[PDB]
Amino acid sequence: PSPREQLMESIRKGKELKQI
Amino acid sequence: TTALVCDNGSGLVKAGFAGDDAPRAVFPSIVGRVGDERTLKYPIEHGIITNWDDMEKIWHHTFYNELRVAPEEHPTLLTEAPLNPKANREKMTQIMFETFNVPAMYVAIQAVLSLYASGRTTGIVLDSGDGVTHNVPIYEGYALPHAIMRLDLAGRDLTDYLMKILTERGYSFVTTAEREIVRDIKEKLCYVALDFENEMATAASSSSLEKSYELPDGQVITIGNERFRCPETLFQPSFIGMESAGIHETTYNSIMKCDIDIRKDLYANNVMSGGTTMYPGIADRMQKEITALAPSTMKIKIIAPPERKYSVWIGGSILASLSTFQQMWITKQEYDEAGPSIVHRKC
Ligand SMILES: Nc1ncnc2c1ncn2[C@@H]1O[C@H](COP(=O)(O)OP(=O)(O)OP(=O)(O)O)[C@@H](O)[C@H]1O
Ligand SMILES: C/C1=C/C(=O)O[C@@H]2C[C@@H](CC[C@H](C)/C=C\CC1)O[C@@](O)([C@@H]1CSC(=O)N1)C2
Ligand SMILES: [Ca+2]
Repeated sequence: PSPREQLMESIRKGKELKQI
Repeated sequence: TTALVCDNGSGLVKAGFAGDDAPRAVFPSIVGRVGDERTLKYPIEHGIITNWDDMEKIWHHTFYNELRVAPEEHPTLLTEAPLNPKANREKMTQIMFETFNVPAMYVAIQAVLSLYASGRTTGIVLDSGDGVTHNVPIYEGYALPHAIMRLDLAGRDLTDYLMKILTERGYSFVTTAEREIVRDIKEKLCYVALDFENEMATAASSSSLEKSYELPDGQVITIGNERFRCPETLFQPSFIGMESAGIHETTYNSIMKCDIDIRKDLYANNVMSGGTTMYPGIADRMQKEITALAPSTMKIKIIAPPERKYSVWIGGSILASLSTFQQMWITKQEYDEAGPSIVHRKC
């Protein structure tokens, strides 16, 4: 996987964001 | 160490810190003095920056007054409209590195970021804000430029049309302050009818659809069919004398400009974003219209999540805080060697 392909995978995985 | 994310809207700047769930600063994209604080002037017209000096005042206000940061201390992700001219991308890049001395920057397309906020990398977005609406098909994070549709009909036009149809009842809304009153009426009370003709009949047959609103002078106005007629404009742009097809047709036209191989994936991943997609009923109306236009066996899914007023900003907050993104920033070193056109290589 290219760095771009790893980035797309990470976006599909998603993440928790900090509450403000 | 913390990246900044700034989504510069035609109406509102949304700004804050990558990794946060919501922008810390939401303020009007205007100068008489700046933002919350000469006329008003809006330096972004229909999503494209048109007044660079006033845009710089808005960026300075964002960093110093709103976020309380020094931009030379933070990578800065900015957003741009679909089909933003190459010269505008270079002018933003130059300002950021030469005026604000950012250590690193990136520019992402608004609609792509809202797709990312939904956990997707392929799909088609309807992004509708204050000055502009677009249909934007995206394949693996690339916005497909030959298939992007722009419509200069968005929230501000809807407020102006609600003002007009109330004025034509005898309630005169014309001034800047009156426009803000009507924008509040629109946000509070409007909705998209599932069947416009049917709803027109219910309006006339019953007072069941009526709502009342108290104006500043203590006049109380009642609106009925104006609740759905105002946003119906998005589907019937002829209401404000525009010849464009409405947003369900332009979604279709956008899909049809893309290869048939990706079309299943576009129909099954139609994400709505921006303040003008907030109307109750708009997702269901879109699902109905696009079902009428699509092939008979086609799976249609409209994703319109409740946070969609800020999903562009949220997608930026995700993107700029991903570990896999950290090599993608344009660094100040790269800008010093390549100049402003580095933005085309990297974004
Ligand atoms: N609940 C609501 N219902 C209808 N419209 C709304 C609602 N909330 C906000 N809006 C409208 O959304 C617009 C603000 O949306 P947004 O911040 O997405 O636009 P923007 O990003 O500044 O504009 P653009 O992307 O067009 O340059 C305004 O017209 C506002 O009245
Ligand atoms: C609360 C709020 C919402 C908004 O969307 O604000 C943005 C920014 C704004 C700027 C003018 C104003 C008087 C300032 C602040 C209002 C900001 O103009 C808008 O209200 C306009 C004019 S009426 C409308 O729908 N869009 C959109
Ligand atoms: Ca926007």
